[PDB]
Amino acid sequence: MAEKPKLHYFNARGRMESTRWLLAAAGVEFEEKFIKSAEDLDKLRNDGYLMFQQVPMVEIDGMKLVQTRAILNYIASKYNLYGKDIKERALIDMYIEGIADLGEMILLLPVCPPEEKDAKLALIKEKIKNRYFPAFEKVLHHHGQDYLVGNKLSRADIHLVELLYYVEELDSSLISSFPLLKALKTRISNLPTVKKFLQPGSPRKPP
Amino acid sequence: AEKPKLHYFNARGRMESTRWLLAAAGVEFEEKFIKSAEDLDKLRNDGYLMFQQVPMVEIDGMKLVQTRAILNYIASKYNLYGKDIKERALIDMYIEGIADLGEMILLLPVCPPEEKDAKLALIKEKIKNRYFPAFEKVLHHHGQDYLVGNKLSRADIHLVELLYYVEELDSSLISSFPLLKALKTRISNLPTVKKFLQPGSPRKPPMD
Repeated sequence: MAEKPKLHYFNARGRMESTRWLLAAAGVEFEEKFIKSAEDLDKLRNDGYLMFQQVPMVEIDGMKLVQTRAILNYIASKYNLYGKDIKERALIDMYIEGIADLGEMILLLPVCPPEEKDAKLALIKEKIKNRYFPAFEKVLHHHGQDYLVGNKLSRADIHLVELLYYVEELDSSLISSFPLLKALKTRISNLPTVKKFLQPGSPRKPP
Repeated sequence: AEKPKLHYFNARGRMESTRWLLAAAGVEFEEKFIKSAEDLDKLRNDGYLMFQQVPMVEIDGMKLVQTRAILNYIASKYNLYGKDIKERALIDMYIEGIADLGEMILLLPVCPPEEKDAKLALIKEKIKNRYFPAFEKVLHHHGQDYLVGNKLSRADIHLVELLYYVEELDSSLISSFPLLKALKTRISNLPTVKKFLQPGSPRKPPMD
């Protein structure tokens, strides 16, 4: 049915991958429509499906949603992964915008000139070890629960675990002094819908 | 309920959209400005900053960092975030397009004093051929005075703030968009916004 969400993006991770993780974790089946030529982009534009002429775009519930955060916020709410009230959403939002800030740096490394790259990567790795991983370890340490917010699965656990996988590609030792994050990574990775999303053949896009 | 407390530099920066939103909602707030390294160090050493950065807003017993987290909370608390999940989708779509355009403008004075004319020209093209058409199209399709749900929402507030910023950047980009000009005057005459717009308000000055 026109009821499987359709994700429109290039055939890469890029700015669609966190949506791909969130839907998989919510157990939602979806289709992908890949931009592989200028004509794929022109057709979406001409059909009037791109509010600001840009992808990501997700067809969902009769809507043509653009802007990653709008897409993510809607999916999270629809599948009850956005906390139970305004205060839980503020915690989730705080946490995931920190994650998004870090992801944005990693995502913007290739734009750097060939020589800037390593110096900029080294600073990212330092922020992971000294700023971001301590902040999230502290959240889990302080309430003792198996999830970041509300004592249940939320998009914050899913976005964080996604980031732990990307950080592993940078330096597999960055998580080593953070046992609670390692346990979170394992716990979330073993959830049936996520485990299915992580074995080969599933959607999940490569680096 | 005490007044929210806004921790930032004494500048527009990444706190200004929060100032507009609170003022629009008729909410009184305090500001504590960072004017030295000592000010930042104290916030950090006190544990007030999750990721050691500002903006930070003390509100309802939380120490909220990340602009989007701050804005999302305030918008929901004062009924400026639409009436349901699909209205929030439209609002989110709109305001992230606004946020994208604002981020290019904010990141313009970090350009080398040479290739900034190129960046400024790309910005003006996107305003005229991409962003202003998109919002004019939205208003024309439904004819109503507000972006979403015939009701004031953060989307009207964030757009009109951007309209004022575009205007200081270039008086003319709005010329061929009358519904945007119309939205700007209407929102600007709401009592709370009208007050925020007069001199003496917490509205921070530009960066000339």
